[PDB]
Amino acid sequence: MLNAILVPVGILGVFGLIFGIGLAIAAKVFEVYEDPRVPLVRAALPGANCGGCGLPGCDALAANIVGGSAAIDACPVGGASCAAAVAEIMGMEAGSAVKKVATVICQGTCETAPNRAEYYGEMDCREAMIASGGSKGCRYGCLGYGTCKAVCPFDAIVIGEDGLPKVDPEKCTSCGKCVEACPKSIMTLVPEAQEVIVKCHNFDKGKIARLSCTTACIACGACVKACRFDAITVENNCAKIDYDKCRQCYECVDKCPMNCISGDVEYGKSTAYIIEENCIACGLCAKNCPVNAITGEIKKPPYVIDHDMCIGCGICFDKCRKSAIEMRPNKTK
Amino acid sequence: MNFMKNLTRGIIRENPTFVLVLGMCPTLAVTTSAINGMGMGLATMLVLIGSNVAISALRKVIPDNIRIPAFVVVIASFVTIVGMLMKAYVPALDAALGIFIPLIVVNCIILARAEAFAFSNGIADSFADAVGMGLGFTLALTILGSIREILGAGSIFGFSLFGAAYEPVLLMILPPGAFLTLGLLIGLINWKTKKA
Amino acid sequence: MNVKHGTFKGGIHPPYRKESTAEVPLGFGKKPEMVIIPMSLHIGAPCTPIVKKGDTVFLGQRVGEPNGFVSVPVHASVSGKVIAVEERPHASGDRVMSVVIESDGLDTIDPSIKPYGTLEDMDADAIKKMVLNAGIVGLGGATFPTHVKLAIPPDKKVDCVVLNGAECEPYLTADHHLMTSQAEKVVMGLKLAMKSVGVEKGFIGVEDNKTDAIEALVKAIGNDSRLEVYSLHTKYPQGAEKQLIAAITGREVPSGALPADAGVVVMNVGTAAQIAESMITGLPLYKRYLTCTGDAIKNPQTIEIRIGVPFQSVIDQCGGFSSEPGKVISGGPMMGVTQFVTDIPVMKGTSGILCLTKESAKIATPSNCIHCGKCVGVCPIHLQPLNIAEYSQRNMWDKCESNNAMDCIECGSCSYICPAKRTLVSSIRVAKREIIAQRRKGN
Amino acid sequence: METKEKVQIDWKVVFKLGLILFVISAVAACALALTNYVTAGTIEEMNVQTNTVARQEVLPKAADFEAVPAKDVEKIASEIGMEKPEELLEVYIGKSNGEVVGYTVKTGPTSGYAGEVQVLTGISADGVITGITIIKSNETPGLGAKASGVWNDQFTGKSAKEELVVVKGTTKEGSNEIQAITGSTITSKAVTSGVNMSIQVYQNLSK
Amino acid sequence: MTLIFIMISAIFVNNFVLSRFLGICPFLGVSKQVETAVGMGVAVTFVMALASAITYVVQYAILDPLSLGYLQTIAFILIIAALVQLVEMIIKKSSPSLYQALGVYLPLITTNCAVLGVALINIQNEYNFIETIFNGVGAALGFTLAIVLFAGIRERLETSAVPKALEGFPIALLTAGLMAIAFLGFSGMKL
Amino acid sequence: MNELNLTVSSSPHIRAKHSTASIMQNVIIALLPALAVAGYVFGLWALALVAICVISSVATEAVIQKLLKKPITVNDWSAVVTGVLLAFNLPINAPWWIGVVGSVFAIAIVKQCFGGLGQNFINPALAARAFLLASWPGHMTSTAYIPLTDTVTTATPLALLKAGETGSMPSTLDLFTGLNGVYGCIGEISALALLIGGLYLIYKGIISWRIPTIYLLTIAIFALLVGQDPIVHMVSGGVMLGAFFMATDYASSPVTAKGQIIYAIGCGLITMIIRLYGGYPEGCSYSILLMNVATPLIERFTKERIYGVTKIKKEAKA
Ligand SMILES: Cc1cc2nc3c(=O)[nH]c(=O)nc-3n(C[C@H](O)[C@H](O)[C@H](O)COP(=O)(O)O)c2cc1C
Ligand SMILES: Cc1cc2nc3c(=O)[nH]c(=O)nc-3n(C[C@H](O)[C@H](O)[C@H](O)CO)c2cc1C
Ligand code: SF4
Ligand code: SF4
Ligand code: SF4
Ligand code: SF4
Ligand code: SF4
Ligand code: SF4
Ligand code: SF4
Ligand code: SF4
Ligand code: SF4
Ligand code: SF4
Ligand code: FES
Ligand code: NA
Ligand code: NA
Ligand code: NA
Repeated sequence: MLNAILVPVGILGVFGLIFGIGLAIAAKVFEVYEDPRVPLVRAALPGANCGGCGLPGCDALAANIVGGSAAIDACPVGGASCAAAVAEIMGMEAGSAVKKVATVICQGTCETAPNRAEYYGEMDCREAMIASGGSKGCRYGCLGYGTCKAVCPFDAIVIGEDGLPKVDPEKCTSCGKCVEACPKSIMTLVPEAQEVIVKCHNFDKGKIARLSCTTACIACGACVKACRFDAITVENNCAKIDYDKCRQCYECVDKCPMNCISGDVEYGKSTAYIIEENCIACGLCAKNCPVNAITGEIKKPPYVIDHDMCIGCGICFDKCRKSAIEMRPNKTK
Repeated sequence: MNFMKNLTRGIIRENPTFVLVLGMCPTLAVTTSAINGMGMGLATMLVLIGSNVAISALRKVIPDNIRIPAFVVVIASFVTIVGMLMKAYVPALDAALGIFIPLIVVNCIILARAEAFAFSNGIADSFADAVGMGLGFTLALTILGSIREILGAGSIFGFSLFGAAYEPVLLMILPPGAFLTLGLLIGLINWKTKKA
Repeated sequence: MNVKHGTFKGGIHPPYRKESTAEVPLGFGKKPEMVIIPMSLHIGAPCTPIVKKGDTVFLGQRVGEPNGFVSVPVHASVSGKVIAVEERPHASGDRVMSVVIESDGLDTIDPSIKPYGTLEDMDADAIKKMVLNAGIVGLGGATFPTHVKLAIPPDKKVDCVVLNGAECEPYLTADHHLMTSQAEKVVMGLKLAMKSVGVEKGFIGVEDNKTDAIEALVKAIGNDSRLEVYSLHTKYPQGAEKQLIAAITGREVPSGALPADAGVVVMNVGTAAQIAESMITGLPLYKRYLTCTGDAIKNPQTIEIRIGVPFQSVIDQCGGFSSEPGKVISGGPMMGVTQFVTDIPVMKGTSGILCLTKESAKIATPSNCIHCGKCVGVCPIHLQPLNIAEYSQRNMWDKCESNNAMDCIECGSCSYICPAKRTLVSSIRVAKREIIAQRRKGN
Repeated sequence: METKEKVQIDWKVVFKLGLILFVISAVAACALALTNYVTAGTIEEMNVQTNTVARQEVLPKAADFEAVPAKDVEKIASEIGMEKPEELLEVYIGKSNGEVVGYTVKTGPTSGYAGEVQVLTGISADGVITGITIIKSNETPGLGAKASGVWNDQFTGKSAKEELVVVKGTTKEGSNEIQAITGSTITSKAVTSGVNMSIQVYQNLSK
Repeated sequence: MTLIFIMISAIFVNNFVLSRFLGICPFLGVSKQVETAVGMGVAVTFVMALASAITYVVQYAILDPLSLGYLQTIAFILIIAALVQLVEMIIKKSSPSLYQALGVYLPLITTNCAVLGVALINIQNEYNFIETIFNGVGAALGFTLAIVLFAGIRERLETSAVPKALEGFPIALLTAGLMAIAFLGFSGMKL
Repeated sequence: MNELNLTVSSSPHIRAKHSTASIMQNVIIALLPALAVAGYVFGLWALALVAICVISSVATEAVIQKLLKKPITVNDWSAVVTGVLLAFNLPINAPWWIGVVGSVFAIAIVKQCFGGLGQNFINPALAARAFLLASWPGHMTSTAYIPLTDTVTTATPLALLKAGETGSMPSTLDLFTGLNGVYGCIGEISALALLIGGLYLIYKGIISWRIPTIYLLTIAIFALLVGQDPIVHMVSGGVMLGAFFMATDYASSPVTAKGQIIYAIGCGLITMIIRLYGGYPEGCSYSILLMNVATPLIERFTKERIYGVTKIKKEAKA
């Protein structure tokens, strides 16, 4: 019984023992690829280990980055948090400026902007652009064949029964794959908190645009006089709104004679809704902020003020030293 | 909480045969009957449980340079013990699965699970993971074997169904009769995953 | 004479319905009463108007000034007064700035037009200056400026000039009439171009279905031993500036290097006739030939018509519509552009007006590919259109570029022979546009 | 010079790398041999039991068996002109109260579809085949594995005077005719060749 | 003459992938392109050719005249794993690093059922040294031919339009079944 | 105030006259005389089988094209061609369900699972035959071909040649015309009628001379190098049907002119390798099926040279 245990143990032990020394020696001479410092990104990655990203090895995020040969968001499994962590190892990311969605600046739907002729070919926007630019009356409007839907990877665009695309705000993640795929340069990126957008891209004069479409821009310039914060400009016979200076006063919406500016009149009208706790009866708002809308006597707490005037810009919400005024949107509907 | 999730990942969510597509040689080789698949699944389950527990017990002393030689020794020892017991007590199953019983050591799902979930977790999670993977393997093998046997022999579990004059489709018990069938099954699952 | 032969590999055989207007005599248009002249009658930089509303203009007076180097001036076709300097519909589908002139009835020539000279007295610099001053562009269809073409860079060498008389598109017979009637002007223009470039070799290539034109050219050449005439086999893509080079000279233009790297200069017979006429008379380019034909035209014919006349005036002068048209095409049936309206004026590169009836303009819907392989057989560049089209249809631009999609000449042939009635050339155009566009936003 | 003089301690970890592996390997052996000590002999017993059954079912009676010393078997293989050697495995003699009973011959014939099959044949005193059986085969389960079924039962009754001929037809004609399986013909010929070799051995021995 | 017949039967009549169901996981995993298929075939050929001789020597020099026949599998897999470790070490360093796109199938060259399968087949068939070498090379060449043909077919399939639900693995399995029929044409040949 | 409403599209504005349906109708017209000979020789049951197959094929396609929400393009006459060519590959003693099963396998699995018409890489009518022969070998081998009224034949001409009994074989003129005791598949016995209709497709431009000529030349050379009769090996078996009608499939053949020469040489070599040293009396089907797999590999080495691209050598990416 002694030999039957001694011989196999000895043979297998010798075989195992020589191979360990052989592999330890083979660690040298052969592969010495340690020269990229590995322990950079091996914990922020959730871990899938699949060959659908490049990166020959899921721990290869140590030589793929320091040369700019790989994209920051090359890992879809890791997502925004993992990409932000990887970038903030070097910096750049972990920033600000909220989130954006995709919008269509056009509102002509197969009945207000009809077709000049009939088009034969493939049902695609670029294929239609081959056939002399399309068969629509307006040379700047939506063709309606849905290239942007075909290029969207997250399934956020659906083509409505009226011909214009609709974007789901919960499935769209702030990319531009549908922006450079539009032949008409119509798809654009807009902040999710914005509700006042000029929806037209027509660069013709008044009479031709009036003949072409029902809700066209005629470059009358009446929307610039109403605005006082210098946020909307008329250039190339078309109006455009700057979103960095727009206070959403809803003043230009009612003045457009052709209904090109989006939004409904439900806004503001809250002149000095002041919380009684943290105001010292300063009375600095009684004098003037460009409209009067406050006039009273000292205004000891609680404030006695009638609310039937003012435009609701929002400057009086941050210029106070204590910020005792509260902004609440309360109107009809 | 953390024990039931590991056990129930298993069959439905991460099926080795239908969702990971691993261990395709025994699946296409032995599933000509409803009995061979169950025995192969049970043997693979025992080997997987033993190897996972043994590897997870020693995840502190094995360096990263001699890892695979250290793993294959344990896997081969368990496979050899199971094969000796099966040859001692169940000769018919050993004869029906002659070449693939020594080949359980290289099954594409034992080493992968050992690398993934055994060298980084505890002892209690690996046991549940092995049980779930073995159950999924056994169920998939049984389903494929029954589907092939009904068409290619006209009987289920040795019990005839279509009479004594039935002429079977003798391609389903051939090497080309496996691939196609499995492919169709996978397609069906994908459809019922993506339209729901 | 030594009339040699030549041909190329690939091509198709369309019906060639030219017999309708070939035996009909040549007609001359009437005096117009209103002309619209666009500011972009070439390729390059558009001109700038130098006239105002209410002004009085002469015949041959310049109304537009070139901007850069690749730009030609624009002249007036009639004598009258200016009524509008606004923008009007164009043949490209969008409105283009133009000048509208109302005719007076008399054709008063500007009091500064005199003959330039003689062939022996002009030499190369004055020839090029005269070509630039008369506003001559390419009448073959591309409308590339001629004075740019005759200015060879110092790092290139050329040794021959080839005239393209192989008019190959169906329904079109203007070059046949021009070669039969005005062969002497063609020979004089060829000699002028040869002297301007500075070579001692010249070739003329005419297809074999114009034997009377070949006889007229042979008689007009005379005893000059430096000029030759080639009789070419009748095929569709024969005249596309590249197969002509292969058939006549035997050389091949490199992969994206222009014919000037092959040592040749290719011109048209109409351009040569215009050069000779402008040298003899001194008048600019204001008139050319057209072929009004089709299925919905009562009396098709070839007519000489000034520049700026609308399409509807030509159609009315050629009888009118026998039935309701379903398609109006500016050019030939194989490379023409379909129109939206009939207010379009004729241009310097308009070679015909083709009107099709409703029954003859119907094409079935595209179907699945059956892998017949005829499109591979008919391609003159030896490409494989099916693979390029299938890769372009699912947005794979790298595979389209790797399959050599940027050297297609867009000749139509591959889309003409398809049993499944597909749109291969349109997909190839889409792929080419995307590949070109991606080089500017990534570099 | 060992790639610019690796610094000493590179060897010190080497003794750490081997030893653990050594230990693991030893433990593996320390298991396996023990299992063998419990298992192997038992397996052998099972094998011989099956062989005993294989010897008893073919010649059904109450009798004893004796084994040829396996040098007479090689002498018989050398004689009679058996063109391929080592295809005859075991020859046994039955005994029932002194008088001779018959013989039981095991042979592995080649030229099958998937290698070598094993055929056992039993013959009585007067020439009559009392049954054949298949011991080992490696053919298709649905095409060539049907020889160990109802196809064997037709082999009983054939006299041990002449050889056998396989015919491809539903009709069985007359004497010494064997009907093959539909879609399986090479296996039938291999089994018939093994039976012919066994019957030649019986004819040579029983005289 | 016998060696040529052995090689021919190994490559055509008894192909490892389509008939014996051995090299299937890398077959589906790596055959998306031709160059990777060729590289994997070359690596597999090297591994099999080097492993066969060592397994033969170990079996017939040590295990047989010691009555230790139950230690075949563990010793064979130890030798194969030690070889594949060196193969992994040499491939990534000097051969291109972009070739590490196999993604798990490179340490599955250790698994690679055809390798241990052909080792056990050579052992069980009672061959010689040169017969084992020829059998290993023939099996490797058959694997390479099958994977190259599959990688060639899959690009023509990427040209076509599978509807929406088959796509990757079902259409690969159906293609493999059709190729298995076409190679079932190669049957019944006595060599 | 009359508008025009013209049509706008891209070039060209004219097309040819031929379409997809005309090609398949011409194929049926070419296949008609073989059907006439089969009906004359084998009787009224030889026609009905064909009809059954055709019906099944069409029905299957329609059902699938209804379930996947696709246009029903059954009027291109492709399933009719598939059904007729499948029915020509059957013996006279086959049950009625064999054709139905074969048609369902050929249409549903081989063709419609890869996309549809022109999107498969393998021959449907030969793959279905190979599946039927392997699944039910008793209904398709050596006895179903002989009619029940003839009791003195017992063997088809290709089975009397592999056994050396070339003295009881039919004459060479009878193997060519197809009369006076020649048995086999119903649509293969006459080589005179498969050549008359095969020369009609060459004249109309549907197929070329390359594959039919090089398939038949290699068989004659191989039979000459080993000391046999070149003519008996060409007028017997399914060689004339496979050379003109089945190896010239559009979706399985190379598109260039240099690949169609290499493809035919392999098709002719693998046939005579299986015929002489194999386990089948005939190996045309598997020789054709094995060259449908290597077709994507021939096509990447036999491309032509693009105009203007002469380069210097094959440096490529080096
Ligand atoms: C498909 C195709 C066909 C053409 N056919 C003619 C033709 O028949 N006659 C012609 O003068 N130019 C033809 N061209 C234009 C020539 O390629 C070339 O641009 C022309 O000879 C230049 O003439 P120019 O120097 O007077 O501008 C064709 C071009 C293409 C792409
Ligand atoms: C010249 C020609 C040959 C054909 N040969 C076959 C054939 O051998 N088998 C078949 O099933 N279909 C055949 N077809 C028709 C078939 O529907 C098609 O060619 C594709 O193979 C379908 O994918 C043929 C069609 C043509 C035009
Ligand atoms: S997606 Fe991210 S986690 Fe998955 S393999 Fe790629 S890099 Fe690794
Ligand atoms: S938004 Fe642009 S891409 Fe989308 S359908 Fe309209 S035109 Fe096409
Ligand atoms: S392509 Fe990107 S940005 Fe556009 S809709 Fe889809 S997810 Fe939003
Ligand atoms: S005028 Fe403005 S709104 Fe109307 S179709 Fe044109 S771009 Fe759209
Ligand atoms: S008011 Fe309306 S129509 Fe006028 S310029 Fe502004 S957006 Fe255009
Ligand atoms: S909403 Fe107010 S701030 Fe914005 S553009 Fe209109 S007027 Fe100006
Ligand atoms: S602190 Fe603000 S709310 Fe109070 S009086 Fe001054 S401006 Fe008005
Ligand atoms: S919203 Fe503007 S205008 Fe109105 S009270 Fe506040 S600061 Fe004054
Ligand atoms: S001609 Fe049309 S149908 Fe034929 S191969 Fe080319 S694209 Fe396909
Ligand atoms: S259009 Fe382009 S691809 Fe088509 S035949 Fe002409 S050159 Fe070839
Ligand atoms: S190769 Fe994966 S289990 Fe065999
Ligand atoms: Na490792
Ligand atoms: Na296995
Ligand atoms: Na896999």
